[PDB]
Amino acid sequence: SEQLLRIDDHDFSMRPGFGGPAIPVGVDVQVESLDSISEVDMDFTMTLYLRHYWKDERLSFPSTNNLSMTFDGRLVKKIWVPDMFFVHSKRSFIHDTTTDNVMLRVQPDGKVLYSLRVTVTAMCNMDFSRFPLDTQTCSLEIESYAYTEDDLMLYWKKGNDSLKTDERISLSQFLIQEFHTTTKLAFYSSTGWYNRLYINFTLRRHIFFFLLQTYFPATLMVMLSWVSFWIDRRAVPARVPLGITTVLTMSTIITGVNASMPRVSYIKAVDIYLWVSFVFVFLSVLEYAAVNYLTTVQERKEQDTHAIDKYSRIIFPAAYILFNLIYWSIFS
Amino acid sequence: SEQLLRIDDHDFSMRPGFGGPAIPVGVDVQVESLDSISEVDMDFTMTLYLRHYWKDERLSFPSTNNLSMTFDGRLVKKIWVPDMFFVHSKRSFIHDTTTDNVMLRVQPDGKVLYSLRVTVTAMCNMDFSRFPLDTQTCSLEIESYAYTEDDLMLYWKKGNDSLKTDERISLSQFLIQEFHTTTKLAFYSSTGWYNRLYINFTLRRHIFFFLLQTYFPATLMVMLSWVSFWIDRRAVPARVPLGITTVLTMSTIITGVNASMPRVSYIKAVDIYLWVSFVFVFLSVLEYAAVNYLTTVQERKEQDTHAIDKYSRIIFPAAYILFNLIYWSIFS
Amino acid sequence: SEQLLRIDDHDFSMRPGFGGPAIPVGVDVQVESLDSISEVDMDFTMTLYLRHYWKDERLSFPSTNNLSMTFDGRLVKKIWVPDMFFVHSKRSFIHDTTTDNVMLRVQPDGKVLYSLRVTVTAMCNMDFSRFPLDTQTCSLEIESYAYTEDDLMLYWKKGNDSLKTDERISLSQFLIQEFHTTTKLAFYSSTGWYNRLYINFTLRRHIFFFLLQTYFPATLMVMLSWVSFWIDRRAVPARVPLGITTVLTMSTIITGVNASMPRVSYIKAVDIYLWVSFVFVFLSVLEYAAVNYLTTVQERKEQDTHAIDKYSRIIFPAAYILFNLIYWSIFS
Amino acid sequence: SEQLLRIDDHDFSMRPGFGGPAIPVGVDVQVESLDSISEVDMDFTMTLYLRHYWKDERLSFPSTNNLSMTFDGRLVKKIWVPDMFFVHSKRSFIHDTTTDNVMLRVQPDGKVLYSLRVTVTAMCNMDFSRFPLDTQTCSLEIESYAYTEDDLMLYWKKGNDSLKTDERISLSQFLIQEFHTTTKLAFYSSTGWYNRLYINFTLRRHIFFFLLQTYFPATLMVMLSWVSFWIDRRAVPARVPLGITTVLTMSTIITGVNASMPRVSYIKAVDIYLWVSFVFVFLSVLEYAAVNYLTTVQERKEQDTHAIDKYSRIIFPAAYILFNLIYWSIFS
Amino acid sequence: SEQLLRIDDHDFSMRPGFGGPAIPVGVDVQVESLDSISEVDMDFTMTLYLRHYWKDERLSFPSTNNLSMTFDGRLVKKIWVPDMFFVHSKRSFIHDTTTDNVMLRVQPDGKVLYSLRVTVTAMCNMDFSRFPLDTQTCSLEIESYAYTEDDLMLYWKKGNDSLKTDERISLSQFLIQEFHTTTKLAFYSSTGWYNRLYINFTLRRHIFFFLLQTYFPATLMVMLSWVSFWIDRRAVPARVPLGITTVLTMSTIITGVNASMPRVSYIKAVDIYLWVSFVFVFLSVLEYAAVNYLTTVQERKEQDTHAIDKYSRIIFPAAYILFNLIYWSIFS
Ligand SMILES: CCCCCCCC
Ligand SMILES: CCCCCCCC
Ligand SMILES: CCCCCCCC
Ligand SMILES: CCCCCCCC
Ligand SMILES: CCCCCCCC
Ligand SMILES: CCCCCCCC
Ligand SMILES: CCCCCCCC
Ligand SMILES: CCCCCCCC
Ligand SMILES: CCCCCCCC
Ligand SMILES: CCCCCCCC
Ligand SMILES: CCCCCCCC
Ligand SMILES: CCCCCCCC
Ligand SMILES: CCCCCCCC
Ligand SMILES: CCCCCCCC
Ligand SMILES: CCCCCCCC
Ligand SMILES: CCCCCCCC
Ligand SMILES: CCCCCCCC
Ligand SMILES: CCCCCCCC
Ligand SMILES: CCCCCCCC
Ligand SMILES: CCCCCCCC
Ligand SMILES: NC[C@@H](O)CC(=O)O
Ligand SMILES: NC[C@@H](O)CC(=O)O
Ligand SMILES: NC[C@@H](O)CC(=O)O
Ligand SMILES: NC[C@@H](O)CC(=O)O
Ligand SMILES: NC[C@@H](O)CC(=O)O
Ligand SMILES: CCCCCC
Ligand SMILES: CCCCCC
Ligand SMILES: CCCCCC
Ligand SMILES: CCCCCC
Ligand SMILES: CCCCCC
Ligand SMILES: CCCCCC
Ligand SMILES: [Cl-]
Repeated sequence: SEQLLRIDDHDFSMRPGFGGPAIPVGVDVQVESLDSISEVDMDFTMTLYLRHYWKDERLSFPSTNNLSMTFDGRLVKKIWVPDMFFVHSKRSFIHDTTTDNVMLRVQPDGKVLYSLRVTVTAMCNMDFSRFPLDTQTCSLEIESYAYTEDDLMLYWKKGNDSLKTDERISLSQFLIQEFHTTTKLAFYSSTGWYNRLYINFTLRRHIFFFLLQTYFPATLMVMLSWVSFWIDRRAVPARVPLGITTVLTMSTIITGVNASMPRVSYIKAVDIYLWVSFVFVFLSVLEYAAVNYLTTVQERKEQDTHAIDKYSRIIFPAAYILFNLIYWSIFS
Repeated sequence: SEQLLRIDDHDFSMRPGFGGPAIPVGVDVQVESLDSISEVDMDFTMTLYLRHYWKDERLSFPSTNNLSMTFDGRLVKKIWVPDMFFVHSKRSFIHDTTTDNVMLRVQPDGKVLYSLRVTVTAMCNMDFSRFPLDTQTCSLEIESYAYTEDDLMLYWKKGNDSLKTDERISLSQFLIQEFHTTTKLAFYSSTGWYNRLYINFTLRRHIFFFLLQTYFPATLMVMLSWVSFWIDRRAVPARVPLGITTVLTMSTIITGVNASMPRVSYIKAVDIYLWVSFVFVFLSVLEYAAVNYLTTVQERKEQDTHAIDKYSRIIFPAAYILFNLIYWSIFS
Repeated sequence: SEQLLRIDDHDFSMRPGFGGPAIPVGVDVQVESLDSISEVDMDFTMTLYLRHYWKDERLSFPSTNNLSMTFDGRLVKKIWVPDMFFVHSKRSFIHDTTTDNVMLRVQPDGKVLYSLRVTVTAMCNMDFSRFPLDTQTCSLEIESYAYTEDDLMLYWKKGNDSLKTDERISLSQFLIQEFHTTTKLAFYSSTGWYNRLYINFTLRRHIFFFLLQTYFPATLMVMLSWVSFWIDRRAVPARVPLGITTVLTMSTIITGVNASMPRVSYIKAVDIYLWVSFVFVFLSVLEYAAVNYLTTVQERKEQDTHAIDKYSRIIFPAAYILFNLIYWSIFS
Repeated sequence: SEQLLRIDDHDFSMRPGFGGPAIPVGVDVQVESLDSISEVDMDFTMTLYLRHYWKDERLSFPSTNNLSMTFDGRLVKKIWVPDMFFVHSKRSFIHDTTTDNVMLRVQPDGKVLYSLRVTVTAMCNMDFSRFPLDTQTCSLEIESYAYTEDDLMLYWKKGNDSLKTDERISLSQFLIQEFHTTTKLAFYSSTGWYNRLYINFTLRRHIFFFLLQTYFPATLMVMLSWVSFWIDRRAVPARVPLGITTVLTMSTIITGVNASMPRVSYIKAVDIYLWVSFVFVFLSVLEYAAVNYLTTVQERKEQDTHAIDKYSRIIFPAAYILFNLIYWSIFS
Repeated sequence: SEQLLRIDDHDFSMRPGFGGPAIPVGVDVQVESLDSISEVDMDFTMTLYLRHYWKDERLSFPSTNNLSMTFDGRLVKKIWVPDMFFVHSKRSFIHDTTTDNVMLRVQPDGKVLYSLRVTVTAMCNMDFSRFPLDTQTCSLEIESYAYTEDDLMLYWKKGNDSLKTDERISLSQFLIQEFHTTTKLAFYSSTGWYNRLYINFTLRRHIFFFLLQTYFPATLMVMLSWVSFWIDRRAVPARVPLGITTVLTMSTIITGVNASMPRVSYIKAVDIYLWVSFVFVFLSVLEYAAVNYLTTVQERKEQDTHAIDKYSRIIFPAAYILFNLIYWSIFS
């Protein structure tokens, strides 16, 4: 094998066909798993198989079998091999247990297949201002490092059919949909033009979990705060603790929701809901102070429900309804 | 030794017997420990010994002893060795202190034994919708990377007896049961067919700890909320703070249970319990407002227990009982 | 190629032109992304491309094409290459998947271009005493390790135009502004003088998020504490729980704000706001004790609003206003 | 030196004396520090020096000095060296700054000394059911990887005197006592018999810190709940809030103790204490409801302390005392 | 250069002058930064430059220039170099981007200078029983690994002037003071005597931040608890909730201070303050129960301030004052 190929009779720092046109190289990918997601750092981790095809007649051998052979890794450092890399990546590695996950098959003609197994972490810019009703889209990019479109030609081996995805892929916090591929040509100011391949996909959440954990308790709190309009205004020590305890409860809920968020420092769509229900509960406590002050001054002036109570009984819910209509018209 | 074997007289990029049938290779495993589990990331970590057997007559030597020899590691890179790898793995390594944990024994015939010590992290899809009453099953998969069933034949060396497990294995959060092995043949669309080996096992939790930490306090809270049906309706400042303080207490408990969960964003079987006891406590606070409003309007109209109290005293517990029956009929 | 260049006919431990003047070396940078920031550890992480230019006539070759060639990495360890390093850095590495991200281009003259892809973590001293109204500025420094200004001359290749920045750069907690470059000469007491290059930039926060999360609820709490001046002093069991519950609420808010801060142990500008509103709420609770004690002793002496109430109704808000004026005059 | 020893005249893949009996190899250890402990993962980290002694007459040299020489590391890969490894370990490494921490001394006879500096993480099964009154014992195990008791003989160089421990060893959460060594022979089903060395030690906690942080406040809470037996039963709005506020306080304490525990999911000895004091506080709140209901029905029937109060004043503390006696008889 | 020095004509496994006396080697250090501190693990991280000087006439070359040359790294593995290491260290490394941060300068005589750039984590035993009023001192130790005082002599190159410290060094949680150096001779029982160098320094905190965050709110709580001595004893429903709410508030504060401490399990000087103010608040709640019981029994016996109130008004503060005097006499 090491003899079948005239390894010492050629020069492999030289791309196959240095001189005239660019070498065609064709790519095939199969995704094994998506491993983790960070919302704070804005990135994701994926593990896949990567395959390459090309022809190099320096590697042809005399056999009659019309069938391929096999090598692994050691030969990659003797021969010439392409040099793809992952664009917009934070870290990556190739697996090496119990030996290097690298495969090499060569036919009599010198046609070649070359394959690896890798894990990549790759950046994805996200926007959380519609949280928890956001949708995100991410991508993985592949490019040649050293050779430009005048020396190497990059393309998907079988067009739209060059991506395969494993059956058992899932996340404990997301739903994954819409895998597909595309291409684009890209330019560097000090080095030139290159071809680039993409893999795209889309993410969404489970909205009912967030509904019950956040929107439901605050609504029950705002509804608890309307009870005070139906209690006798003469019962001061039963109308005064109620409001302030309700404020305490709502502040506890809001604090509890703040101590578990992914810690991204700009205003999002649930913060608005929570702070508006805080303001409603606060107004309910101003109302009864108005009523008490007026009843007391009347008592002093002289020496039945109050108008403000029987008006609040109507006004407060209608305005909560009006707020909910507008809010869900804006975030749908 | 390096001379006993004609190392320079052979070609080891070539599998033993390249040409005709596939080489038989036989595997034996002993598990040392399970090291950690992640419920958020859905994976586990294990450490084991791995052993291989095969015959290669390029390694035979003239001795009369009918007994094996020993080598370590350096020789593995001179001779031909198989290339197994762990399927659906996130990371792994071989230990190297104070030197490489690799052993090699060869007999006069050329029969070989080869062994390593490794640690692997490996994915396991879990479903937590019955939490804390869930059960999970995981597995470790082993496969050849480079050679197909037409070049290498993979099997357990001794059938069901090829797995051994250490005596002192345990986790601080789980109970481990039912180790066993099996096999399956698997197919890749661009490379072909391979043999694969499995090791399976099962996990369970301690249910009484979760019972006391979560289900018990909420039940005592719902039972505390029924006390208010037996207090005099004329005692407004002693019936009004009770309910709202009880709501405060229950919200504190629920928040405390949310700040320690493994953070998996979909609805599970304990969330339902907690939110239904929240709704019961909320209804208890609506009840006394009904009673107060009615007594007040009667006082105004004119100028003994109330029916609603003596009806609630019966209705509320029966419905809590009915909820518990249905809930534990569904989750058993 | 390895032959075109007389590799074995020269000595590369020797800088080009050892002897007379210093070699000119010129630098070009393109920033890909800012990856993370730590406020506790005072540092940041960046990923970029780095490019070098120089001439070495040991690498010239006879060709007529007036056009460059290509190599990658392996050649870097055969020839002489500069040795820049990142000053005030905690950690860094060069990417190596699927092979080393290193490029090398040589023209017939022996002019050279050399480029890498790296990730660096680099220290930045920050001062948080104006938090959340702080502004920070950071920088990345580049220097030669081994050769002084008498052997190597470091400069930007194109002056102000030698820095390029990617379009899609962002952080989930900051706004980035004002990239520019400069230079400075620097001195080591036991080794001598060197040239150094800088890249500078500036950071700011989103102030409205911090406003709503911190300053707003405490203000509503201080305003809730003024309600007690308008309730009848004869209603002791409705004036005594109010203050103490309000204290409870404010302490809960402050504790909630302390359990999420970046944990830097010196006094900052929001702590002052929070503790002054604590002191206001505390004084409101001392006030009514004064009023109760005086009314009781008058009752005992003998056997209408009180002056202190109708004075507090004016004094407390004016002093809160006066505090806000001074505070926002100091932090603007 | 490299010449003094006839390196190229011998074969070092071959253990000294391959053939007849087993080589004696003798071990000496000095512990520098214990570095960290994990209670969740059940393991510890230690750093030490390790020393070996043996004789190999392939390394003898003609000198008259009767005194040893020195080498470092590079020679270890030319000659034959033993292959010990740490049994039941999760990770380890050898230090390499500013070069490899390896020492080698050889005398004229061929006697050898060989020493390293390493850090190891090693598993320790712990049982926390007596927490905070638990005691744990851990150990570090040392074994040959490749050679059995028929090829290598492992023993402590000086018996009980072969372990030394540094003066300045401590942990910020434990007290360390009782270092000693021992040996045992161990068996592998597919490879055979080996010798193994042990180092053992013991751990304990500071019990008074846990006492004040956990047992003290709950006791004061249970004692606060007995005050309600001495207040007038006619004071409903002063007897009804007291109990429920006390329940709130105790639930806050318990939640605070749950949010800081090492997160091991089975019932331990402090959980029992806390939940029994919860049940006592709950019964105190049922008591006064009984008393109120009875007084009210008597008032209705007709139209002085109550017996239940003056009985509870005696019964509740005695039963708390009886619980404490039994509890501290069981956990001592 | 590689020729100027007769590399192949000498033996470098042999220290310069093997035989007679010990080689003098002299050390110079410059500290770049202190990077982080762990109070739980008791250690710190530092980054510095390290320099060595010695003479070796195997490296002399014929030149007339009386001036030094330069090499980098590759030569270190051809020639003989010392072998210093950091004593009591947990981890360390040498920086290697964009190449190895190693410098080598040789003069015609064979005098040598050798320098590196490293980061070290190093243990420091701390005692927190005076927290937050503690002071700590730490050190970094440097020693030869392989050679004893009979083969190598270690000393500071310029005495007290051999340490330089960067201008821009700081921590976000500490103040750093008092850098200085010293030396000591040290002994190993199985290997012998060595020289060791030290760098020492001192740390302190910001005490006013801890004062306002911890001591201030508890004091205001103890002062709030004295208000109850001035309210009318006839106002039961206004004297009974006050104490218990105050207890709730103080327990919340203490829990909040426990959920952010560096988690070191022994009693410290702030714990005492907090638990004594807890006991004061608890006694204030026992007091009014005494007063109520006595007034009630007098009412029953028959059918103005109470003595206990007008005595407590004096006794409680004086004892708080007396506690503060003693406490701050003990911790100063
Ligand atoms: C499935 C639970 C839905 C809760 C909706 C609450 C809207 C305020
Ligand atoms: C919001 C509570 C209103 C209760 C009205 C009851 C009328 C029967
Ligand atoms: C960007 C608008 C924020 C509005 C916040 C309102 C809070 C009551
Ligand atoms: C928000 C309710 C206002 C009610 C005003 C009533 C004036 C008589
Ligand atoms: C062993 C404790 C069991 C608690 C059961 C509580 C069910 C509500
Ligand atoms: C998927 C059904 C959720 C029901 C939640 C009910 C909460 C009261
Ligand atoms: C859930 C209790 C309802 C009671 C209704 C009583 C109507 C008289
Ligand atoms: C957009 C919200 C602003 C809130 C300002 C609060 C100032 C106390
Ligand atoms: C701070 C509340 C004052 C209420 C006054 C109402 C006068 C109509
Ligand atoms: C450095 C001045 C701090 C002032 C704190 C005041 C808290 C009421
Ligand atoms: C801070 C308010 C003081 C009011 C004093 C009134 C004296 C009659
Ligand atoms: C040193 C404090 C001891 C506290 C004991 C409390 C027992 C309930
Ligand atoms: C538990 C409090 C009892 C108080 C009794 C006081 C008798 C003088
Ligand atoms: C294993 C016995 C647990 C008992 C728990 C009792 C809680 C009140
Ligand atoms: C739920 C408390 C009921 C109390 C009834 C007592 C009858 C003696
Ligand atoms: C636990 C106290 C029970 C008291 C019963 C009294 C019956 C008259
Ligand atoms: C600068 C604030 C000092 C606070 C001192 C509090 C002492 C109890
Ligand atoms: C601790 C509050 C005492 C108030 C006394 C007021 C005397 C005018
Ligand atoms: C070591 C003495 C501890 C004293 C604790 C006192 C708590 C009230
Ligand atoms: C701690 C205050 C004690 C007061 C005792 C008064 C006895 C008449
Ligand atoms: N294809 C990536 C190259 O352009 C790298 C660089 O920017 O120099
Ligand atoms: N056995 C694994 C191989 O099929 C790898 C690949 O997918 O190319
Ligand atoms: N340019 C950095 C050199 O001065 C390194 C050192 O301080 O020795
Ligand atoms: N001494 C350890 C060996 O037995 C390794 C193995 O289990 O193969
Ligand atoms: N100078 C350190 C040496 O003594 C290492 C050892 O303890 O063997
Ligand atoms: C917040 C409600 C105020 C009503 C004044 C009449
Ligand atoms: C929630 C109970 C309402 C009862 C109305 C009669
Ligand atoms: C804190 C207010 C005190 C007023 C005394 C007249
Ligand atoms: C929980 C105490 C009940 C007493 C009934 C007489
Ligand atoms: C009044 C009796 C009290 C008994 C306490 C043990
Ligand atoms: C705790 C104070 C008790 C006073 C008894 C007279
Ligand atoms: Cl009342």
